[PDB]
Amino acid sequence: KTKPIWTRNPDDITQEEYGEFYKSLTNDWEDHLAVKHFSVEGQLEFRALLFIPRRAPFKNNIKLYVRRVFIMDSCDELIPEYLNFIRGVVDSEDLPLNISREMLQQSKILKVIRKNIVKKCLELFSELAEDKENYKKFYEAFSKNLKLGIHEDSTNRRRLSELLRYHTSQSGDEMTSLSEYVSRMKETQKSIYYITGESKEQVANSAFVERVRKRGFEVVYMTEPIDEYCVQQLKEFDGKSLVSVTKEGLELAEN
Repeated sequence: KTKPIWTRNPDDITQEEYGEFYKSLTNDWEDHLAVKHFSVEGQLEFRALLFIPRRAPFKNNIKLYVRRVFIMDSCDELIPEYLNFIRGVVDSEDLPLNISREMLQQSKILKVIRKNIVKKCLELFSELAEDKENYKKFYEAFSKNLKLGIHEDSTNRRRLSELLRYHTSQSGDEMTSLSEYVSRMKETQKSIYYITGESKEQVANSAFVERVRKRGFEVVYMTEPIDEYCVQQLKEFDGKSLVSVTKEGLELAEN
């Protein structure tokens, strides 16, 4: 207590102490969905305590500390926009206070901080995915954000695409991954078929889904507004092109 929670060793911090700090950090009434606490050491030293909330609030999201002194809530350079739902604190032992007339140095340090935060967020999302029930709660609130991230983050494009989940003609009430779709693909199958621009009612009423389903191809059901934007940026998954079932120039032959 005398020492700030983010400086303590994760192993002897309880979930409830995390939750309480999360609740004062963010002013909400529910504890966090999930938490990731880490340090980077060696030639640069900082600690970061990061939280995924349970809701989409639906910008001023990571508090920056230098040597345990709060500086600002609006250090933009710390995290990409698609992860603006992440709440937390970062405490850097190396940044200035700040009028040491050195600015190249800050940018570089803030770059390394940012890459680590991104790395660690994706790490958490992957571990969340090992646990279906809570991954469902995360995905339901922030799936849109992973999708915006395919545009914004070239480097992590592939991993964000693995975290995506969809209803399909095969999966029924449960969701499935693009990687799961790929394993169910026919030997000769070349493309990942989907339909966007349609609510649950409109997709199930579509003749275009039926024409493709008829031939035995799995069809991905993308029924969120952002889905057309997402597929337009992803283009492919594991070398397999994404193809709209509503395209007139569709060719379905196995021959």
